[PDB]
Amino acid sequence: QSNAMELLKHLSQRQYIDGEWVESANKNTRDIINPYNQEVIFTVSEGTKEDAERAILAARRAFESGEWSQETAETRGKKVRAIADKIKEHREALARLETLDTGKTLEESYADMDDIHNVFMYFAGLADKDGGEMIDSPIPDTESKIVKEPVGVVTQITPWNYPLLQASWKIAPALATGCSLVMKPSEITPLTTIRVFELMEEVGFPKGTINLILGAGSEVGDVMSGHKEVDLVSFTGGIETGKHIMKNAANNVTNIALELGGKNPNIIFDDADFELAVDQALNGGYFHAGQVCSAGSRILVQNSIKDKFEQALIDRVKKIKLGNGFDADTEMGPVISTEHRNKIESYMDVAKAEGATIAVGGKRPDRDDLKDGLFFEPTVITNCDTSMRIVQEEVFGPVVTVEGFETEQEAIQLANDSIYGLAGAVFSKDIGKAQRVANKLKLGTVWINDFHPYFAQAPWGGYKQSGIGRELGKEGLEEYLVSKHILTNTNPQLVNWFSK
Amino acid sequence: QSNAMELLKHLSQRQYIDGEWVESANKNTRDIINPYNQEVIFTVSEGTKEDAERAILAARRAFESGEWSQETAETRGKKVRAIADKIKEHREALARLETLDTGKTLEESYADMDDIHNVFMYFAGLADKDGGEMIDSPIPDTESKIVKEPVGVVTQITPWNYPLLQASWKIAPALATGCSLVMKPSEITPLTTIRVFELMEEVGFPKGTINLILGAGSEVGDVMSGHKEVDLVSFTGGIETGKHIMKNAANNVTNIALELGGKNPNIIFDDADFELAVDQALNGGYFHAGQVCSAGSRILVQNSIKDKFEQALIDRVKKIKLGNGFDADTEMGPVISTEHRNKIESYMDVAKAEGATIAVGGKRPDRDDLKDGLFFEPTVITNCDTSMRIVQEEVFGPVVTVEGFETEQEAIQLANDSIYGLAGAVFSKDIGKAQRVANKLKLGTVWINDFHPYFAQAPWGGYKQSGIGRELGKEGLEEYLVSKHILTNTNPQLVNWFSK
Amino acid sequence: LYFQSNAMELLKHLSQRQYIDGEWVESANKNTRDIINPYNQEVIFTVSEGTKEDAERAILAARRAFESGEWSQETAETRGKKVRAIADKIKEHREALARLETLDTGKTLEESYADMDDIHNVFMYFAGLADKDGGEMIDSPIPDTESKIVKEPVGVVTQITPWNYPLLQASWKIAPALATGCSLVMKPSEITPLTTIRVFELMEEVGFPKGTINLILGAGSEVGDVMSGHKEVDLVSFTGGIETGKHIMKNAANNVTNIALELGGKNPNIIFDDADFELAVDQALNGGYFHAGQVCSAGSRILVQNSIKDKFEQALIDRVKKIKLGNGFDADTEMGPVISTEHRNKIESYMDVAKAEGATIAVGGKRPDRDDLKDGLFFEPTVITNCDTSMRIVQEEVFGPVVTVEGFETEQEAIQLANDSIYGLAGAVFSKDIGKAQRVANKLKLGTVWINDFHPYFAQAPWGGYKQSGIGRELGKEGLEEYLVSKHILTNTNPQLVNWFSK
Amino acid sequence: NAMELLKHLSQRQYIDGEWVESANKNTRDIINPYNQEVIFTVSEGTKEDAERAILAARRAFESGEWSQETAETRGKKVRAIADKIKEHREALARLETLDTGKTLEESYADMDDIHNVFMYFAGLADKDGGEMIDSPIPDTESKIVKEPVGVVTQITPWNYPLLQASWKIAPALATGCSLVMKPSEITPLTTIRVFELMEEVGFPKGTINLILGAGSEVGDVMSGHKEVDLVSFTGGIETGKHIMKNAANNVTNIALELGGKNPNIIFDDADFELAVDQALNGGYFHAGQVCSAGSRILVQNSIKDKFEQALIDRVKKIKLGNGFDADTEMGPVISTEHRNKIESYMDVAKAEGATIAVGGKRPDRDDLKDGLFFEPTVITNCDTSMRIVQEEVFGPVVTVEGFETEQEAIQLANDSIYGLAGAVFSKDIGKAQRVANKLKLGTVWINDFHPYFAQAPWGGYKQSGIGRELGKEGLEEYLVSKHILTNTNPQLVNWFSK
Ligand SMILES: NC(=O)c1ccc[n+]([C@@H]2O[C@H](COP(=O)([O-])OP(=O)(O)OC[C@H]3O[C@@H](n4cnc5c(N)ncnc54)[C@H](O)[C@@H]3O)[C@@H](O)[C@H]2O)c1
Ligand code: NA
Ligand code: NA
Ligand code: NA
Repeated sequence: QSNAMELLKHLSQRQYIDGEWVESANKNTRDIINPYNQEVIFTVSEGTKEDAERAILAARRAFESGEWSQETAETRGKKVRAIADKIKEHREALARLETLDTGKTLEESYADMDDIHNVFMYFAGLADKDGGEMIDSPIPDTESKIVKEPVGVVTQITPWNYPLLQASWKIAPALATGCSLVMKPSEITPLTTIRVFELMEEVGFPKGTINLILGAGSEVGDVMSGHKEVDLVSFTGGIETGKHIMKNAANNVTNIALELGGKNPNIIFDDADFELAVDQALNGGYFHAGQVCSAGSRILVQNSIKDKFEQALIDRVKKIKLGNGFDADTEMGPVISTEHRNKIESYMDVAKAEGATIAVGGKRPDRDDLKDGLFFEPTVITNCDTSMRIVQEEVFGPVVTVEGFETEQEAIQLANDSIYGLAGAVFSKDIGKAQRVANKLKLGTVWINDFHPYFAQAPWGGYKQSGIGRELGKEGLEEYLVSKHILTNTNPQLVNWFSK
Repeated sequence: QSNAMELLKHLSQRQYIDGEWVESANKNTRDIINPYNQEVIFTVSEGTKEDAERAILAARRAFESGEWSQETAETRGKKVRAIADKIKEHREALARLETLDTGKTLEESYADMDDIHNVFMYFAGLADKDGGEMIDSPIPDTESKIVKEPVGVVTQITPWNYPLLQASWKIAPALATGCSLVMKPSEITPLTTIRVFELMEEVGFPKGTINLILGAGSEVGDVMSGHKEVDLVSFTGGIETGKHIMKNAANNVTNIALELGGKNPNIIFDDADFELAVDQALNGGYFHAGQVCSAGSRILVQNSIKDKFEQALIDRVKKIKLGNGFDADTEMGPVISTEHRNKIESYMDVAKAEGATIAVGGKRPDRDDLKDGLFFEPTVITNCDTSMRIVQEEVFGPVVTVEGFETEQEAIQLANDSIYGLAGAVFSKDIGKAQRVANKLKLGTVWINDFHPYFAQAPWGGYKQSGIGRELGKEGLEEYLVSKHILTNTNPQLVNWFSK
Repeated sequence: LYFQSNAMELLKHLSQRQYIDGEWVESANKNTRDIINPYNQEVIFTVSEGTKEDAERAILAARRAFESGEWSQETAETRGKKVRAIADKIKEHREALARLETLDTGKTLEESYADMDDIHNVFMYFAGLADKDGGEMIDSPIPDTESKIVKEPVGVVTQITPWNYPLLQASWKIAPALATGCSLVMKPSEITPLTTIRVFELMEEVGFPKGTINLILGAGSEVGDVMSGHKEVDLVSFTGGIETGKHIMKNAANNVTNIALELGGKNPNIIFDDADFELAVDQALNGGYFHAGQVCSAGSRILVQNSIKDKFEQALIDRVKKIKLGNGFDADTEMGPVISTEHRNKIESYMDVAKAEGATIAVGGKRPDRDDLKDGLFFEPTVITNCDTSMRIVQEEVFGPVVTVEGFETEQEAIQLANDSIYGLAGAVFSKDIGKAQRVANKLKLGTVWINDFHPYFAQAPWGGYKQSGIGRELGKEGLEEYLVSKHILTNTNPQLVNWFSK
Repeated sequence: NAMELLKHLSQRQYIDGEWVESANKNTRDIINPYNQEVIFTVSEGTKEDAERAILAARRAFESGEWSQETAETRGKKVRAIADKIKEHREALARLETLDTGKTLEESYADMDDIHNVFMYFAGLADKDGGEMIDSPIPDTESKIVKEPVGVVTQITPWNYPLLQASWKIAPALATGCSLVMKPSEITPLTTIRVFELMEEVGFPKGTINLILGAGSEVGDVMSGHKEVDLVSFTGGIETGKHIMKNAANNVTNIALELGGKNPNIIFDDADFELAVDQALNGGYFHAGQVCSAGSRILVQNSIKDKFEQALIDRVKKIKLGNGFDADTEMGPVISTEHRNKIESYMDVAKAEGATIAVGGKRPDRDDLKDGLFFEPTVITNCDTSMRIVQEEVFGPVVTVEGFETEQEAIQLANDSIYGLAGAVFSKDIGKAQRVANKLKLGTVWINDFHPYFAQAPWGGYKQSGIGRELGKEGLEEYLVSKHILTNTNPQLVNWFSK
C-alpha cells in the first residue's frame, strides 16, 4: 500500500484544459480519501463553473479547427491503439491507484486494467471500418449517400465505483470517431482519471481535443450537461442524477446517453448446477462489496431448492474475508464513503420494518483492523417479496435478497417487476429453458449460466430506467457519430411550379 | 371539394383505443376547420388524460401478450404492406381530405400520398431483414449474440403541416418492428389520421397494438411523454413543446426521438445555374406556404449576383397564385390557423423594427376569394443580417430572408450560424465546391443543386436544436428496436473467489 | 376428384416455346421434346428443343438489354415493385402452378402447395431487399480523397435448374437477379419445363424490358456449354449434381466467369439416445422420404446412438411399411414416383451396390407390384442396415427413397462420422440436451444444421454447401450478393503532380 | 547493404513448424534483374512437400488451436505481425528491391502499405461473427455463424511479392484459417523473411506453411487437393484458368486476380500537366509490371496531338538504372522470359500496323547492358481491333487511342476482356462520375492513378478475376456461413401413416 502512496508523489493535482495542467480558477481544492482507513491521501483542484465552460469552449474550438475531427480514421485508430498500449504498460500503477482510491481488491483492479486495454484496442480497430453508406436513390439522376461524422463536442461524467473502466468506455469511442471531449470523474475518485490524462498527453492529441475537469457534480455538473456547445452528454451513475442531467440537456436538445444502475435478477432453477449457482450468487452479490451497476442483488430461486440454496449461501457468506484491498487474502473491501455506508445501513431498518429477515450480516464488522475503515458485512435478506423496498430499490452494497418462485412464468414476472432493466442471469442445465427465459427478460444483457461478463465487442445498457443508449460494441461507437444525407441532383431541371 | 365534404359523411369522429372506436371519457368534442374558408367541417372527440392512460395500458397489455411483438417479422411486413396498398387504393380520397384539413394544394397532397405509400412499402420490406448479430466472444467457451427486439410501447405525436406523412414515418417502423403504439395527431388536423386508423383496422391488428388519441397536448401530452409504461416518445413539432416533452420523458428515463424544425439555408453561388436557383428558391420558400420542417427560409446568395438574384426572385414572387387548394390554378394555399397567421404577422413587425426591408408581401390578402381564408402573402425580406431575429428564428410561413456572402468560407459560417441543423442546399455548377460546403454544414440533410428531397431510403433529422435521432431509413427503424446481449457460458466452472 | 384432369386442361393454354428477346419462339431447327408424367409414363406435352444458336442469341439479347440500362439502371425501389408483382402473380395462380408441378414431377399436391407458398415468399423477400443496400462510404486513409463502394448488378447471368423442384429452384435464381438489375437466361431441366414456362408467361404479363428475361428449353448436352462458356456471361448459377456442376465450373473457367453451385449432399440425421424418440422417428421418415428422397437436403444418412439403434431401426422399419404410395393428385398419397426411367435405374443399381458390399436391405429395395403402381416410376421406400462409413451406399448420393442407418457410440463418434463424406450441405441433430446439440452443430461441416427439426429452408437465410456440396449461397442477403459486383470509386479532390519522372 | 542481409536469411521451406529442405536437393538460384547476378540459392520443393504442408494445415485446423482461438486474440497476433513489418521496414524494402528490381522508394511504399494491411485486418478480426435472423417459422431461432473457410492455399506473383502475400495472409490469419503459401519461384526473398517474422510472433504448429518452388511442379497439388477449401491466386490469366479448372475437381472456392488492360481516360478539360504526369505514372511505375498499370490511354480528340507529343517528350527523359540509386525512376523488367515477351509484342504491334512512337527496344547505354532493361515505349496509331491494344503486355508500354464523345470513351474502355481498374481525368467532376459509373472495372480513380488500400476491396470484373481482396469483402473470402436453426417447440409432422 505505501508503494501506491509513492505513486502519488508524481501524480498531477490539477485539471487539464486546452492542453495545459491548470489549477481551479479560484484555487479551491479537495481532499481525497482512502475508504480502507478514511485517511486523506491526496489533494486535488476543485474546479469552478468558469473552468468547466472554458474546457467546453476549448473543445469546440478544437473540434472546429478540424485537426482531430478531419484526421483520417486510420490515424485516429493508431492513436487510440497507442493509448491501449500505455494502459497495459502502466497496468500495475493504475491498478494500485484504483485500489487506493476505491477500496476494491487489487486483483479486481488488475482485471479492470485488462478490460480497459481491450476497450481501447477494440475501438482502435473499429475506427476506420464504417464511413457510412451509398443509398439506392428512388429519384432518377440523383446520388444519395450517408456520411457518418463525429457527433461533435461531448461531455462525459463518470462515477466512483469503476472510475477508469467507465471513463474508458466513453473516451475510446469519442477519440476513435474524431470528437473533442470534456471528462469529469467522480469528485471522490479522481486518481486514475488524472493518470490516464497524463498518459494520453504523451500519445499526443491536438490542444483541446481532450479536457479533464475536477469538481463536485452540483458545482460543475450542470455546466457540463446544459451548455449550448455540447452535442452529447454521456453519464454513468444513479437514477436521480441521470434524470437531472437529462432535464438539463433538454434545454439545448442535446443527445443523452445514460447508464443508471439496476435491480439485476439472478434466476436459479432447481435444475441449475447447484454449487455453480451458489458460487455465482456470491460473485453477483459481493464483488466490489455489491457496488456494481450489474450486481446480482435480487436472487430468485425455485421453491423446491430455495431453503437449501439460502442455507448454502449463508454458510459461505459467513466465510467471506473482509480487509485491505492491497492484502492478497482479502475477498471483499470497504464501501466507498460515509454517506454510502449510511445509505446501506438505513436499508437494514427498512427491510426489517417491512417484514424481511436479516439472515446474516447487516451491520459493520467489529473486528479491530476493520473498525477504522468503511466496512459493511456481506448480508443476506430472506423472507422477502416483490412489494418490498429492499427488493425494488438499488441498495448498491454487499446485500442480496432471496425470493422464491414456483414456475418459469413466475420467475419471468418477478424478474421483470422492477423499474430497471440492465442485466441479469438464468441458471439451469436445461439450456432450452434458459433461452426461453432469456428471451422474455427486459434486460440489456442476459447471462446463461454465468454472472458479470461485459466486453468491448458487445453493447451494454439498460431497458426502462436503467438507461438510454448503449456503451461498448458498434452501438457504443454510434453514440459518437451523426448521420448526414448528402443528395446530389446530377441532372437538375426547373420544377416550374410557380408562375413565370 | 364538395365530394371531399361528402367523404366526411362516413368518417369516424372518435378515438380508437384497445380495438374500439370510442368517445372521450368526458364526452367533450372539438370542431375542425378548413383554413381556406375558416368554416367548421367536422367535429371529433377531444380525449382526456385518462383516455391517453388507458390507451397506454392497452398497448402495454398487447405488447406483453406477444400477439404482435412475437408475430414473425415476415408476417408483420405483409401487414405493413397491406396498409401501403390501402393508401394507394384510397389515394384520391386521402389527398382530398388532406387538402380540406391543411389547405395545401391537391397536387401537393397527391405527392404526399405517393410518398406515404412508399414509406409503408419501404418499412414492410425492411421488417424481416435484420434480427441482430452473432458476436465473436473474447471469453473462451461462451456464445454471444445480440438480439434486436421491439423497443416496446411507443407514443407518437405529430404536427399539423403534413399530418399523414408524419404519421407514416412513425407508424410504419413501429408496426414493422413489433411495437404497440399510441398516436396523437395535431388537434386541428386529425382527419387523415382518423382515416388511416380506419384502414389499419381493416388490415387487422391485435387489440391494443394501435391506438389513436385525439386532443390538445396541454391535456393528454404529458401522459403520452411521462407515463412509466412508455419505452419511446417520438415527437415532431416545435422546439418549445419538444423540450417540454424531453424533460417529461426524463422522469422514467424514456427514450426520445425529436424533430423540431430548422432555419434551413439555401446557398446560391454566382456559378449556380441562375434560373434553376431562382426556381428552387421559390420552391424552398413557398411550398405549403413555407410551413415545412425543411423550408428554405434563409437564402444566402453570393454578392456578385445578389442584386440580380433579388430582382428575379421578387419579380417571380409577385406572380404567385394564391387560392383554394382544390383549384388547379392555385400555386400557394393558406396558412394553417389564426394563431399561426398571427405569429407570422407579428414577425413582419419584428423584421421592420430591427431594420430589415419587406421587399414584397408582408400582409394578409383582402381580395374576395382570399378574404375569408387564412392567407398570407408570399414575402421576401431583404437588407437583413445574421444578428436579426427574422433571420435566426423559425417563422414557418411564406417568408424568406436574403443575405449576401463574399466567399465560400463566409457562406459556411453564416449557414451554420443558427441554433438549428435540419436541412439545406448548395447551388453551384462547381460540384467540387458544392461538396466542400456540404461537408462543413452541420445539417442532417444537404442537397446539391436541389431543394426538398426526402425519401424512405435515407434517414432524416437534425443536428443541434433541430432534434434527437432519425426518422426514415434503417436508422429510423432502429429507433423502434432495442438490443439484448445474450451470453451463454457453454462450459461453466466455479470462480472460487470466496472461501469455502 | 377431377384434379388431374383439370390440371391436364391447363396444358391446352400453356406455351410450347422458348422466350427469347421479348418473343415466344420455336427452336431454330424446329426440334421438339415430349414431356412425361412420371405417375403413368404418358406423354403430357410437347415443347421446343432449342439449339446452341438460340442459347447464344438469348445471351446476346440479355447483354444488349443489360447495356441499354432500361432495367439495370432502373431505380432499385421500382425493381422491387416489379419483383413483388411477380410474387403476387405466383399467389394468384397458386393452384394451377402447384398442379402443374405435380403433373410434371410426380410429388404430392400438398408438397406442391408448400412449394408455391415458399416461391411467393422468395419473390417477396427479394422484392423487399432490392433497395436496402447500394454500397458504402469508406474512411479513406488518403487525405483529400473521397472513397465509396458502389454495388452494381453483376451483369448477364445464366441460370440452370434441375428436375426435382423446378419452380422453387428457378425462384431462388430469378428473384435476386431481377431485384439487383441483372439480365438473365434460364434453362430448366429438359424433362420438367412446365412450371418454368408458366412463370415466364406470368413475368411477361408483369412487364420487363426486351431481353431482360429469356427462357431456353433444351438438353444440357446441347445448349449447356453455351450457357456456362459464353464470353458475355458474368455469372453461371447451377443447381444439380456434382458431375454436371464440375463440368460447368471447368467450362466457366474459360472466361473467368463467377460460379454459384449447389450440388446435393450426403446429409446426416444424428439421433441421440436422449432425443424425443417419436419425434426422431417422425423426422427420420420426413427426412428420408419426402419427394421420394429426391431432395438436395434429404436425410439419407441416419446416425443413431448405439444404445437405441435396435429400437430405432425396428420403429422406422415398421413405419416404412405403412407409407402410402400413389398418384400425387390423390389426397391419401404420402409418396409419389421417382422422376424418370434413368433415375429409377440409378436407385435400383445402388441396391445391388449395397448388397454387394455387405449391407442389408431391411425393407423395400424394389419396384412395387400393386396394379395401380405398375405403369408408373415407383420405387418402394427403403431402409438399409448393417452399414458403415467405408461403404459406397453410405458415401454416395442415391437421391432416392432410401436411407442408411449407422450406429455411433458417443457424441465424438457421431461428429466424426457425420463429417466423413465429400459433401457439406445440411444435417440435423436430435437431442433434448440443447447444449449438446449446439456443440455438435458447431462442429458439423454443413451449410445448414437443424436442431430438433429436418428440412427447413427459407428466403431469410442463406443455403449452400461446404466442400463438394457447392460454391456460394442462395437465399438471404448472401444470395442477393451473388448477383452484385463491387466498384470502388476513388476521387482525388486535391490532385497534384507526383513529379516522379524527369521533365 | 542488401547483399549482407542474405547471410542470415533462411534457404528452406517452412512446413508444420520447421524449416526444412526438400527431397529435391537441386536448389534454385535467385537472380537480381538489375545485373542478372545470382544472389541467393533456395530449396526447390516437391509435390510431396506441398501435400505434407496441406495435411499439416488440415491437422492444425481440426485441432482448433487457431481456428477456435478468440477473434480478439487472433487480431492481437496479426497486429504483432504488422509491428514486425514496421520494425524491419528498411531491410524488407532492400530485399524487395534486390529481388524484383523496383526502386527503393517504391519498396518503402510497399512496406508502409503492408504494415497497414496487417493492421487493418488485425482491427477487423473481432468485428463480425455472423447474424441473427428473423425466422418466418414460429418457435424457431435462426442464426448465421461465420466460421473460417478452413484450409487455404495461396499463390502469389513476382511483381509485388510481399504486398500480394500480405493481402492473403492477413485475412487468413485474422479469420482463423490455416494456410499454405507459395511465392513466385523467382522472387521468394521477402516471403521467406516474413515467415521468419511470423514464427517470432508465434502461431500453432501447421497454421502457417511456406512452400517454395515452380508452380508447374507444386501448383496442381495446391489447387487440386481435396483438403483445400479455398485457393487464392494472383498472377496471369492462363495460370488462373488452369487453377480454376483444377479446383473444380473438389468444388473448391477460388479467388483470382489476373491483371488487366486498364484504361486511362483523359478528357480535353483535364488538368493537362496532371494528366501527362499521371499517364507516365500509370504506364511506367515498376516498368509497367503492375496489375493496375494504365497501359491503355484514351485521349479526347481536341488535345490528342498535344498530349501525345507531351507524353513522348517526357518518355525520352525517363531515368533507367539501379533501383538502389536515388536518381533512378524506372528499373529493369523481371526476367529474361518476361523481357522476351515484351519484345515479341513490339513485333506484333508493328506487323498489325501500329506505330512505335518512342522506345520499343532494349537500351544502348553501358551501365544498363548487364540488366534486364527495356525502354519505356509509346505506341500510337492503333485501334481496339489490335492485339497490342487488347492484350496485357505487362511492360513499360502504353498505347494511345483518341475519342470524341464520352459515350465512345466508355465503349472503348469497356472493349476488352478485362475489368480491373482505370482512371478518368477531367476538371468536370460530374462528367468524370458519369463515366466512372459506366466503366466495368473493380476500381475507378477520378483525377488519380494507382491508389489501393486495405479499407477498400480490390478485384476484377470479367477476366480480371473472381472475388475480392482487401476490405471487408476480402475478409469474407476467408469465411463460410452456417445457418443453425433450432426448433424450440418441436412437434411431429405426421405426414407418414402410423
Ligand atoms: N496480376 C498480376 O499482378 C500479375 C503478376 C504477374 C504476371 N501477370 C500476368 O501473367 C503473365 C504471365 O506471368 P507468369 O507466367 O510469370 O505468371 P503466372 O500467371 O504463372 O503467375 C505466377 C505464379 O503462379 C504460379 N504458377 C505457375 N503455374 C502454376 C500452376 N500450374 N498452378 C499453380 N500455380 C502456378 C507461379 O509459380 C507463381 O507463383 C504476365 O506476363 C502478366 O501478363 C500478372
Ligand atoms: Na477515494
Ligand atoms: Na415431367
Ligand atoms: Na529475383
